[PDB]
This record gives sequence, structure tokens and C-alpha cells, in this order.
Amino acid sequence: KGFSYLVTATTTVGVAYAAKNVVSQFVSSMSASADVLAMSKIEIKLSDIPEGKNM
Amino acid sequence: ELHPPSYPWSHRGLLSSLDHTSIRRGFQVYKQVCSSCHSMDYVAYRHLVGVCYTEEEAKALAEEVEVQDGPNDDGEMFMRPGKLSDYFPKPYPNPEAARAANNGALPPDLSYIVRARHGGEDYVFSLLTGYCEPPTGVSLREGLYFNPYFPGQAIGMAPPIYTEVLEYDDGTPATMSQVAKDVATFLRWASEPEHDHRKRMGLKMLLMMGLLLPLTYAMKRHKWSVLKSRKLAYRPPK
Amino acid sequence: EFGNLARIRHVISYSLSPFEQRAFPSYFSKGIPNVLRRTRERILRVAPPFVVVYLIYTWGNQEFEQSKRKNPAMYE
Amino acid sequence: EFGNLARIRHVISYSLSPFEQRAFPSYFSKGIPNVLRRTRERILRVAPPFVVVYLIYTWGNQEFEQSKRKNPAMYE
Amino acid sequence: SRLYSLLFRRTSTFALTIAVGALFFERAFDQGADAIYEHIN
Amino acid sequence: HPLFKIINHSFIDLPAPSNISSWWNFGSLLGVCLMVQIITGLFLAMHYTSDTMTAFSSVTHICRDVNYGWLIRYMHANGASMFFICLFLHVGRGLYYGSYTFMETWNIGVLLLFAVMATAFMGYVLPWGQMSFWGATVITNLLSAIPYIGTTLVEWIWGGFSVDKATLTRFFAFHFILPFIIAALAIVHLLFLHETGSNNPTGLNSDADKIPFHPYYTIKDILGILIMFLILMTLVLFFPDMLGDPDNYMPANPLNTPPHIKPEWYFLFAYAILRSIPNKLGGVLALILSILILALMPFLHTSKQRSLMFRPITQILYWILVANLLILTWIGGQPVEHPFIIIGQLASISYFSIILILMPISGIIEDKMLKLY
Amino acid sequence: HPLFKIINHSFIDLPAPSNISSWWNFGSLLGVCLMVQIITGLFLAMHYTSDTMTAFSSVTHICRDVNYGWLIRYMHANGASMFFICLFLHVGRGLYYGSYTFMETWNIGVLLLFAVMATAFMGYVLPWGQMSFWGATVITNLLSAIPYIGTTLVEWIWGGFSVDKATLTRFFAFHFILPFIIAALAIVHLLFLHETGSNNPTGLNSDADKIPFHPYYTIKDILGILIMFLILMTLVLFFPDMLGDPDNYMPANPLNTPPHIKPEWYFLFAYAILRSIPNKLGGVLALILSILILALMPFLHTSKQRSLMFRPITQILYWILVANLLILTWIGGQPVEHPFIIIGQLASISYFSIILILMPISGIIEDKMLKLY
Ligand code: HEC
Ligand code: HEM
Ligand code: HEM
Ligand code: HEM
Ligand code: HEM
Repeated sequence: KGFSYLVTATTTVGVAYAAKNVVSQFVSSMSASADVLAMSKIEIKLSDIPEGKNM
Repeated sequence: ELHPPSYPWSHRGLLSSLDHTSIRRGFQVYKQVCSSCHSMDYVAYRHLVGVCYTEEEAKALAEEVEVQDGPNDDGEMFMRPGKLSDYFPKPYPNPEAARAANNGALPPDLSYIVRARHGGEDYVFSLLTGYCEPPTGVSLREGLYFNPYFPGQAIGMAPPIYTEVLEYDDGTPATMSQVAKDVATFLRWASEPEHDHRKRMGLKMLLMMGLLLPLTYAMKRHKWSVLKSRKLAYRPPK
Repeated sequence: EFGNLARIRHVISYSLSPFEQRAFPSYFSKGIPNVLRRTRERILRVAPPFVVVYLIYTWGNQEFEQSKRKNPAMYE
Repeated sequence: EFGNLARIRHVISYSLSPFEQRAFPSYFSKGIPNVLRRTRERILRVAPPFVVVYLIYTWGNQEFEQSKRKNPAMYE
Repeated sequence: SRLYSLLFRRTSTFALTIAVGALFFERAFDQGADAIYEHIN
Repeated sequence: HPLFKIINHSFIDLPAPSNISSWWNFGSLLGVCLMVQIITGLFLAMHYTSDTMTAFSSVTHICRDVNYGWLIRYMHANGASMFFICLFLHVGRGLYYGSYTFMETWNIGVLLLFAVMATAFMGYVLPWGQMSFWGATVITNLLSAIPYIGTTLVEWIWGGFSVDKATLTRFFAFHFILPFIIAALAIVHLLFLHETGSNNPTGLNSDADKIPFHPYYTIKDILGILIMFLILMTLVLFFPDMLGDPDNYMPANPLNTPPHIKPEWYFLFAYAILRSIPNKLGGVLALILSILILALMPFLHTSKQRSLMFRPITQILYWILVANLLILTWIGGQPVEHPFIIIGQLASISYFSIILILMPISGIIEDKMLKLY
Repeated sequence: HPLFKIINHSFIDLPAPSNISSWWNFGSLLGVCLMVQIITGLFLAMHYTSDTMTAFSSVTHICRDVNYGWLIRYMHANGASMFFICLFLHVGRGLYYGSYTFMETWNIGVLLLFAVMATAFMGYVLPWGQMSFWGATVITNLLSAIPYIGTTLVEWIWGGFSVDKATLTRFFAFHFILPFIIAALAIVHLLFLHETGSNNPTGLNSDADKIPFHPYYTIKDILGILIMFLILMTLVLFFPDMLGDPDNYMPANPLNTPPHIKPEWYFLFAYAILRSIPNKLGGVLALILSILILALMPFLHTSKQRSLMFRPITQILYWILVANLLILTWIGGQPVEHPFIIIGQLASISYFSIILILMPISGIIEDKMLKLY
């Protein structure tokens, strides 16, 4: 029994490892697209705003 | 049409990846020689990081080039230094401009120049070094060149790679060929930024199926042994 | 469903537990002979159509080439 | 399905053909009385609640406006 | 024989051994696989 | 549970023949491929834009900026190819083993085949490459062949004078919606079959020897799923462009038409037939018949034996049919010039004559040899 | 015939109670509305583009340049409103007549209700107006409630730091794909019901008096379909903008925010509850419970009579529940200021106390009055 089931248990981990990987990559797909991440850029001009104003 | 031969490329390997120094050298070539007329629109300075250049090297490469659009307080489009998010420069503002600055011919975007053509890497190299004198009986008009590989053997593009056309920063002798091989690797790179990665997935995939299949078959054979050993006997009461 | 599928009589059927029998009894012992037995009962029905497909494919290719090859006599 | 739905006994059931009977027998003759019969049977259990709703609605609206209204003493 | 009687005979334990093994298998597989890929290229 | 009954009526306690070979796996593979396509298609739909200015840009954005977006796109394309491989082998199993005598199952099948071909055609139009645009114009033009209402129909589908954005967007909608109709038709396909049960390779009544499915054949479908996934991932991760065309990686230029226009491989057999018939209309009709001849197949069975396991002459004719189907697939690829054309013309004549004439006459001869006729 | 067997079983020879009122029409109307939505949605999908630069332009192009495109768009919007009207009346019929004792049918129902609300939310995001963008942000940031799992999940749906094109395109894909899952869940809904048959307004065993469905409840469903079509069209062709919002006719400005923001009418009752609870998380939970309290409903039935036809005290409590549901619908509309807030807080307290506490106690009292308890 332990020989036959060990094969079932072995296979399971393998499948389990692939299944987490496949499912993982899809979740990553719905995640930020490379381009969207490339937005850390920004600029402002202090002179633009005078006291008591928001921009 | 002449059918470009098969060249022993490293990346052609099944489990072999792209030589990244060759992709860096081929990106230099575009930057200097072929960029002024062709357009790598779908490739941006961001894609290079972790492939050929570091973050600061690609940032310097992007800030050498300059963007010219995007509105301002006056809705005034202005020219600004490009960033890691900006895409590669374009040779001409519009398709017409291309026809105008290239003798009427339109230089195709190289963004995917190789995936586009059939010979792919092989074809590009074949042509790049395939420039040759038109034989007797054939005559080409101005703005045309007899490149056996090019369809019709009349490519508007003049031969762009003269030995020592540009100097490789790495110092590897800039022979015409060394330059054509580097730019073919690079153009390949753009067409598939994941050549290497896909191949890493294919390795692990092979291994995984390599362990799952035999096992699943075994089980298929446990649960089917019962029947495959079944012995039938007919015993008419007689 | 099962129970109402068919009517058989006096057909005894013996079997063994999976764990009690070898998983691959004589797998390559008789498997090879059998696979070979099988191939020789079906090869004459299967193979000669694909053989003449190979001949027609090659022929077409070569014929096409010759067709493309310039007529030396022509243009002279 | 039909035939095995239920067990009844001795319940005779007479009926008429559609084309043999008037389409709208005494439609407004008894319809009105019945509709009126019906409403008085549930009106006390349906309307009362919603009446209070109209009320809360109104009170709510008016109260809000008053809140917006400038306080006379305010600023004076 | 001990293993069967301990972690592979009770289905609950069968699942436990599977899950735990899988949890670690990934570590080992990824590590081993990566070594190979790197060596290749 | 009432729902559980359905499961134990179609997948667990279903009495299946004990001797069905690996070919009977293929239909289940098709169902898996359908789900796979739907799943990958859904993850293409979260980033694809059906605008002619932005369709190629969205596809390149999927391949280059979405995390593992190249993986999902090439899984979708090679899964369409795997779908047609499994579909052709499923139809070949049905033709060889006499499974077309399940007539309702066969007719729902050929309806599913038509729907899958239409879905794959519009899906190939969807990336808006050079090859997609010229391919669409070509087949849409096929409709114009219609004798009287052709022009209108073509213009209707195109939604304008010529394929343009109007088409792309409605092709995106139709390509989205048809695989769910395919799933419903597959449910009807499974129903019309359970009423009769599956066939066996001997073609005999297998009521004396039937086994359960869940414990017995599932591990077989799981193994077939694993092998099909191995072939699909070695198609995606190692040779992602051996089945596609390079000219689809160029943007759609209406001013230039790729000189060599070839429909995708699995449409080739049909393409050959169309090209073979000189008359445009004739080609369209023959093309249709090419697929429809199958539906016509259950009325051509003139033998007293269901399967071809004990029928060697019709086995030879069947393998000649598979042979010239492969020949028609090759010809479609070849350009228009001698002698590719003649082969195409013959191969089409031989295809229709083997299916229509030669197999029932051979079945009559085989019945005469066994002292039955 | 296998199919006709199925057909005859669910629509022709199905034994239905003879005395079911017009309220039992409504579920069939919902199915018709679903098909109508799907059909209109398909004809919106042939011209809509899910790009933030072109979504508003594509919607205006549908309304102005497509032949009868305004008709299909406003039919889609007012058909979503008609769907929620019929859904609310269907749920009210189920609550009043004790139909929640069909527990599996009720649970598949509340799953369908959740799916329909999600579909309508993403569909309202789809035209990319001012109101759609601020509504999406607001309703999505709601998900940002969960402390550890929430924040990331939000941007996950947003597919980025803030809703932007990334969202629009995946919302188009979901909104496309969920009504087919709704159709499959409705098929499961119909199955879990035929096992038990429909209920009657008296709440008694109607096995002694059942009639066919083809000539008796088919022409009745046809008449109900005709009346529902009269109300929809007269809410499209004469009062087309009655149920909508004017600020959705402005383009989506991330820099400005519509001053007065409100969910559409159907989602208000929930909106009120959310606003009522001071704690953000509390609001989200209560909101969910608002819908989920229904699922919980079959375990709260403490009466020996199924229907409310012979139960006057629980009838009074039911109409008070309908009354403060209308009150919560009104409050959601009202802005944040006295005394709208207090009403909202009470109305929510009264809603949960009537469903949770008052109805089983009233059923116990009613059983005591009939000398049963
Ligand atoms: C300064 C001008 C110029 C430079 C530099 C240039 N090209 Fe071109 N190229 C053209 C023009 C013009 C065409 C179009 C010719 C035609 O279509 O007949 C062209 C076409 C091509 C084509 C075939 C596509 C086509 O439409 O002809 C390939 C492949 C190509 N170039 C490769 C390269 C490579 C590789 C480099 C540098 C490593 C390069 N080119 C640099 C002008 C240039
Ligand atoms: C409802 C399920 C499906 C959805 C949502 C879907 C969606 C898409 C989308 C968005 C594309 C464009 C991106 C791309 O180029 O791949 C596409 C392309 C494609 N789809 Fe589908 N699809 C579905 C089902 C199918 C099925 C069942 C088939 C096979 C019959 C199929 C075959 C294709 C093909 C061949 C392409 C073009 C692949 C290429 O670019 O080379 N799709 N699909
Ligand atoms: C949409 C593509 C199809 C799918 C997903 C599909 C799926 C299936 C499935 C799951 C089965 C039951 C499992 C099996 O028999 O192997 C089956 C059986 C069958 N299919 Fe298909 N099928 C498709 C197309 C077709 C076509 C085009 C035909 C006709 C050429 C066809 C004819 C049959 C027949 C005759 C059977 C019964 C086989 C037998 O038991 O002898 N199917 N199909
Ligand atoms: C997708 C929207 C829905 C549709 C199309 C729908 C449709 C139907 C239909 C056609 C019936 C058969 C009753 C009849 O027509 O006479 C029915 C029964 C029922 N539905 Fe719904 N329904 C929907 C949503 C819901 C929801 C959300 C619930 C739960 C709150 C629900 C609970 C029930 C119950 C309990 C029954 C059995 C009542 C009876 O027939 O006596 N349904 N539904
Ligand atoms: C497969 C079925 C469906 C498809 C293909 C579909 C498709 C679409 C498309 C493309 C739009 C954007 C065009 C526009 O807003 O004018 C849209 C909008 C909308 N859809 Fe759907 N839809 C479907 C089902 C539904 C359902 C079931 C509902 C109700 C839950 C719904 C409610 C809406 C709403 C409220 C809008 C926004 C209306 C507005 O702009 O004011 N749709 N639908």
C-alpha cells in the first residue's frame, strides 16, 4: 500500500506545485502591467502656487 | 526567392538562451546606425533593464534621447527629456515622412522585424550581408539595390553596415558581420523579450510533466490492472 | 444504468486486487512481442497510402522546381 | 408527473368548453364588487405602514431645509 | 511499512503528508531546476 | 442531491465499454481544450481592445508588459491548434469505427464543428495583423459568391464597404460569444449520446462487458489530459511560432496585401478544394460540402458491420482518404502553379469519390465476401 | 426523443398549481429580461471600445451614428432597471409566501442576486462617464476595508494604483462573461425547483389541484411579457432618461468629482446601510448581510403555516419591512446631513430587527393564537 500511495502522494505534490504555479501566473496577469508600474515619475513648480492655494 | 540558410545561433538552441552581450551590442547598432530611419516603437527604455543594461545605464540612455510632445499649461506641446517609461524614438513623424526621407520606400518598424519576416534572424542576416552586385540582365533603378534575399532583390534601403561602421563600446572588432550578427540577435531580442524566460518555463515544465506522466500512467495501470487481470470463464451448466 | 444493461448467463469472472498483483507484469516481456504482433497485422493496410503520399510530395516538389528552372533552349 | 401527483376520492369536477362560454362573464358586473371586496380585506394590513412612510418622508425633507435655514440670531 | 501505517493510511494524514511535502517540494524543485537552467545557459 | 444525480449519471456510474482505446480520450480532451481556450480567452479580454488603431498595440502590450501575458496569448493560439488536432482525430475516430450511426450525436457534432471553425476564423482576424486583414477580406469575399443576396450579406457582415473597424469590433463580440454556445451544444452532444452509450472499437454490442467510469476511465482521461498538456506546453514554450504565420506580426496594411496569403493549416484542406474548383460558386459549395459530406455520412453506411475492425478493404479506402486529406492540406500551402493545381483537382475528386462512391460499394463487396449479401 | 422529453418536462407537461397569482409571472420575466439584456449587450459590443480614450466616444457614436443605436443602448439601460424591478418583486414574493423553505432554490437565488448586482455595477462603470469613474473608485475603495487582504486586492481589481484603463478593460471582460454564468445558475435554479414544484399563495399542498403549463401559464407568461415590454418601451421611448443620472453624460474627469454622487436606485438600500454604520468595516459587513440576511431566512421560519395568506401580524411586519426598505432607498439618495442620517440609522436597525427578531416571535404568537403552540 505504501509504495502505491506514495506514488499517489508524490504525484499530488507535483500537480499541486504546477497548479499553484499556473494559478499564480494568472493572478499575476490581472496584477499591474509593467507599463502601469512605470509611473513613479513626477514634477511640480513651487512658483506655480502662492500661499492659500492648492494645485 | 533565395531561401536564407540556417545559421548556428546560440538562442536557436532548445534549452539555450540569448547571448545578452550580443543583444547589448546590437542595441548599440540600432542606436547609432539604423535608428534614424526605422522605428522600434514597441520597445521602450524600460524593457532593457535587466537584459542588457542596469537601471542607471538605461536611465542615461533614455535621457540622452529627447521627447518632443505632451501638452503644457498653454496646452503647448513641449520637448522634454525621455524617461525609463518612454518608448524608443521614431525615425519619422508620420508614414509620409518615411516615404519622403527614404526615396518613397517605407522602412518598416523593426519593433518586430524578425517575427515579421519568415527567414527571421536568418533572413535579416542574409540580407544585411547579402548585398551584392546585380548580375547581367537585371538592372535596378535609383534607390534600389540587388539584394538576392530581399523580395524582388530590389530593396530601397542602401547597405547600412560598412565594416567599422560603428565602434562597439565593448571593443569587439566591429566587422560588418560581427555587427550584423549582433543586430540580428538584438532584433530577435525585441521580438521576444522573454526568449530566455519562456525557455526556463519550458525546462521546469518538461521536468514536471516528466515526473507526473510516468506516475499518472502507473496509477492508470493500478486502477486498470484489476480488469487487465480479469479472467473470464464460460461454464454452461451442461 | 447498471443492473439493467444486459442478460448473460453462466459466465464466471475471476479477478485480483490491484495491490496483490504486479503493476507491470512482463511489461516488456510480452509487450514488445505484442506491439510487434499488432504492427504486422495492420502495416499493409496503413503504410502504402502514406508511402505514395511521400512519393507524390517529393515528385511535386521536384517537378515544381524543374518547372521553375529556366528553359535553356528558350532565350537563345 | 401527472398521474402520480396525489390521491383524491369522490371529487367530481365539471367544466365547460372555452368557445361555449362567454369570454368575460359579468366582468365588471362582479369584478368591481370583488376587487372592492378584496381591497377592504388587505387595505388595513398594507396601507397603514406606507402611510407612515409618506409622513416620515415629508417630515424629513422639511426638517432638513430648516437646518439649512440661516439662524436669525446667527451673525446678529 | 511504518510510513504507511503512520502517514499514508489515514486519509487525513495522507492529505497532511501531501500538503506538507508539496510545501517543501516547491523549494527543492525550484532550487534544483534553477541550478540546471543556469548551468545550461 | 438532485444535482449530484446528474454527475453520477454522466461521469461516475455511467456504464462505459471496457475495451475503448486511447482515441476515445480525444473528445474529453476537446472539452478540456474548450475550457482552456475560454480561460485563456478571458485573460486576453482584460487587456485586448477591439479598435483598429489599438488592436495590434494591445496585443504587443499583452506580450510585453502584462505579467506572463505572452504565456496566455501563445497558450490561446496553440490551444486553438490543439483544439483542431483533437477535433480532426475525434472526427476520424467517428468515421473509422462507425460511430456516425448515432445520427443525432453526429449531427450535433457537425454543428459544433461549423461553430468551432467560425470561432477560430474570427479569432484569427482579431489581432489585426497583415495576415488577419487580408485573410478576413478573402473569406468574407467568399460570401459574395451567393447568387443573389451575396453582396448584401458580405456588406452586412463587414458592416461597411470593406472590412474595417466595423468588422473588428463585431468579430470581437462574436468570437467572445460563440464558445459558450459551443459549450451548450456540447452539453446537448453529451446528452444525445448517453441515451445510447459510447461505441467500442470492435463495433459490437458491449452490454455484456461494461465498467464504471469514475474509478476506471478517469485516470485514463487524466493521463490523456497530462499528455495533451505536455504537447501543448512544448508547443508554447519551445516552438511558439512553428504553426503560425510570420506575416501576422506586421500591422494590417490595406494598401499592401501579403503576396503569399494562406489560411491557417486546419483550414487548408478546405482551401485546397475551394481553389480547385474553377467556378467561384462551385468552390464555395464544394468547400461547404467538404465539411457537410460528413453529416451526409450516416446515410451512406451500407454494411452489416458497424466498425472497420473486421473490414480490410474499407480500411484501405479509409487510409487512402486520410492520405489525400494530408495531400490537400499540403496543396493548400503550395502556391498557384503547376503541378500543385492538378493534384489539388484530383485530390478533391478522389476525396469526394471515396466518401460518396467507393466506401458503400466496398461495404457491399465485403458483405458479399462473408456470404451475407 | 431525449430533448423533447426534457422539453415536455420543464415547460409543457409540468404540473403547476392552478391558483398562483401574477407575482409568479415575475421570475419568467427575469429570464426574458436576461435574454433581452444579453441580446442588447451583444449589439452594444459590436461598436463599444473598452479604451479610456475612446469609451465615451464609442458610446456617443452608438447613440448618434449607428442606426437605432440609441434604441439598443437605452433598452439595455432601462432593461437593467427592469431586471432589478422584477428581481426585487421576485424576492418579495419569495419572502411573503414562504417560498424560502425550498432552501437549495433560495440559495441558488441569492447567488444569482449577488452575480446580477456585480454585473450591473461593472456595466455601469463601462460607459466611462464622470459618475461611472467616481462610482467605481468609491465602490472599489470599499473593498479597501479589509485590513491585510483588502488593500492589495483593490488595486488588484483596479489592476493598478487607481482605477484607470486597466480597470475598464477587465470590467468589460467580466461584464461580458458573467450573464452567461447567470444563465447557467438560472438553469440550476430551475432544476432545484422542479424537484419540488412551485409554491402557491395559500401555502398549502397543491397536489390535488395542478394543471398543465402550456395552455394555462404560458399564455399568462406571454401576457406578462407583453405588459413588461409595454413598461420598458414606455420607459425608453418616452421617458428614456428617467431612471438614469445626468452627470453620467459628462466625460470621466479624475481631477473633478461629481458634487452629488449616488448609486443607481437599486443599489441604494445597501448604500444607506453602509453609510449608516459608523465603522467602515461595519458598513461593508452590514451591507453584505443586507443581501445575505435573505439566505439566512429559511432558518428563521418558526411557523406551522408556510404562507402569509392566513397570518395577519406577520403580514403587518412584512409591509413594515417593505416600508422601511423604501425608506432606505430614499435615504441613500439624500445627502449626509440631519436628519437623514438618523433615519438611516434607525431604518437599518428596524430592518435587521424585523427580519431577525420580530417575524419568528410573531410566528410563535400566531401559532399560540390558533391553539397550536
Ligand atoms: C539610413 C537609412 C536606413 C538605415 C540606417 C537602415 N535601414 Fe533598413 N531599410 C531602409 C529603407 C528605406 C527600407 C525599405 C526598403 C524597401 O522596402 O524596399 C529598409 C528596409 C529594411 C528591411 C526589410 C523591410 C522592407 O520593407 O524593406 C530589413 C530587414 C532592414 N531594413 C534591416 C536593417 C538593419 C538590420 C539595419 C541596421 C542594423 C537597417 N536596416 C538600417 C533604410 C535604412
Ligand atoms: C470565450 C472564450 C474566448 C475568448 C474570450 C477569446 C478571446 C480572444 C481574444 C481577446 C483574442 C485576441 C488576442 C489574441 O490574439 O490571442 C483571441 C484570439 C484568438 N482566439 Fe480566442 N477567445 C476565446 C475562445 C477561443 C476558442 C474556443 C478558439 C478556438 C476555436 C479561439 C481561437 C483564437 C485564435 C486562433 C486567436 C488568434 C491567436 C493569435 O493571435 O495568433 N478562441 N481570442
Ligand atoms: C466541439 C467539439 C467536440 C467536442 C468537445 C466533442 C466532445 C465529445 C465528447 C466529450 C464525447 C464523449 C467522449 C468520447 O466519445 O470520446 C464525444 C463523443 C462523440 N462525438 Fe464528439 N465532440 C466534438 C465534435 C464532434 C464532431 C465534429 C463529431 C462528428 C464528426 C463528433 C462525433 C462524436 C461521436 C460520434 C461521438 C460518440 C463516439 C462513440 O462513442 O462512438 N463530435 N464528443
Ligand atoms: C436571475 C434572476 C431570477 C430569475 C430569472 C428567477 C426566475 C424564477 C422562475 C422562473 C421561477 C419559477 C417560479 C415561477 O415562474 O412561477 C423562480 C422561482 C423561485 N425563485 Fe427565482 N429567479 C431569479 C432570482 C431569484 C432570487 C434572487 C431568489 C432568492 C431571493 C429567487 C428565489 C426563487 C424561489 C424561492 C423560487 C421558488 C418559488 C416558487 O416558484 O414558488 N429567485 N425563479
Ligand atoms: C452577456 C450579457 C451582457 C453583455 C454582453 C453586456 C454588454 C454591455 C456593454 C458592452 C455595455 C456598455 C455599453 C453601454 O453602456 O452603453 C453594457 C452596459 C451596461 N450593462 Fe450590460 N451586458 C450584458 C448583461 C447585462 C446584465 C445582465 C446587466 C444587468 C445586471 C447589464 C447592465 C448593464 C448596465 C447597467 C450598463 C450601463 C448602462 C449605461 O450606460 O447607463 N448588462 N453592457
